Amino acid sequence: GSRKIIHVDMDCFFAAVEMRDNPALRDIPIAIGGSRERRGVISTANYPARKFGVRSAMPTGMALKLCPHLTLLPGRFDAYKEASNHIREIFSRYTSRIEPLSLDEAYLDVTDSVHCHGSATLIAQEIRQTIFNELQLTASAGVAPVKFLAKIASDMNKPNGQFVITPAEVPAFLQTLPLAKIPGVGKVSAAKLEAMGLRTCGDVQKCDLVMLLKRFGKFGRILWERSQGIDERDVNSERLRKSVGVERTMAEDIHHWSECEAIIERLYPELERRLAKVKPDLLIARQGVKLKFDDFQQTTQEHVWPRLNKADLIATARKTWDERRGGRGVRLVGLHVTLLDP
DNA sequence: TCTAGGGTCCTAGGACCC
DNA sequence: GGGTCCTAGGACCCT
Ligand SMILES: [Mg+2]
Ligand SMILES: [Mg+2]
Repeated sequence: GSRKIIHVDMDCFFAAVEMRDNPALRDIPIAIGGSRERRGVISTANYPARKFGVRSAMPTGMALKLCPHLTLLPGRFDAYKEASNHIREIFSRYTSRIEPLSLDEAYLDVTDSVHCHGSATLIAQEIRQTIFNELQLTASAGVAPVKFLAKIASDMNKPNGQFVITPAEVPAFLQTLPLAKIPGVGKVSAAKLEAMGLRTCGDVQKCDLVMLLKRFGKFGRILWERSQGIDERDVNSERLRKSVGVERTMAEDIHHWSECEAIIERLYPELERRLAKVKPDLLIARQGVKLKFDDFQQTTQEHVWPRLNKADLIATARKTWDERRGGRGVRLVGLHVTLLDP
């Protein structure tokens, strides 16, 4: 009953699309990200820029210190959504068992496939090709018996490559696998685990489940499972969107309510336009606001509300402003909607 | 160098329900 | 005391 799971992951997705559409960008360092003047960060970069140390989520001022000739791009999201829709349709030629995890990646369960003699390796290869055909972008892939190993595997032969982990290969692979490689083990978790002497899945294998449960709750059960290759999560294919948000970081912190209210006036029409694409009648479960202060503490206040409404968002932002600001500057204002359950 | 914007999921206290 | 809803915060994911 061993399953075949593929994780397909586009290479330097946003940047790859910009280079296809502007070949002048191919061999110089480029990045999609907000300018230093907009206090932006890097969304992604191409390999010429990564050579200098440019990475996703890095402050753009830092990316420019590392790479002074970096070419900053604003982003063409409809072009990325178009490429996303296209690779998802390519996935559909092979199976309906597709769980997209973001624009540029997905899990596929090809256990019950008989497309390439049932070879998940050859299916992944055929998918990466033809994606390169048809779209002129490259993808990488991982093949494993469970989700998280497949997702780790797709990173190991990036770019334009793939990696296959068989059941017989799982124990040696786990033994020295850093815990931070596990999707969902982030910086904070890895430091907590490091400070108790737990760096790798092999370290966690020597641990008692009861101890992991005491110290990490349900997450400790995830750690215990993942450190043994155990990951029973099914490829879904029926996941639905649950929220939509629109937020903006200003170039300068704002200090007056009038400024905050003016930001909301520009944010609201965008939130409405995006909700209306998915819920034309604007009916929702909750709506609310977000403020982030100059000390980077952030607060949200949100409440049951039946239908997108600008004045209530302004009013709610006003309360948040007056009540939780305590004289600090505000760097970000955000609007938010929680979608109805079905 | 100085910190985005799009999201999902988990936790947790009091309210409310029984 | 036990479910479940409401709400806020935070870790983490993607580019
Ligand atoms: Mg990618
Ligand atoms: Mg990806």
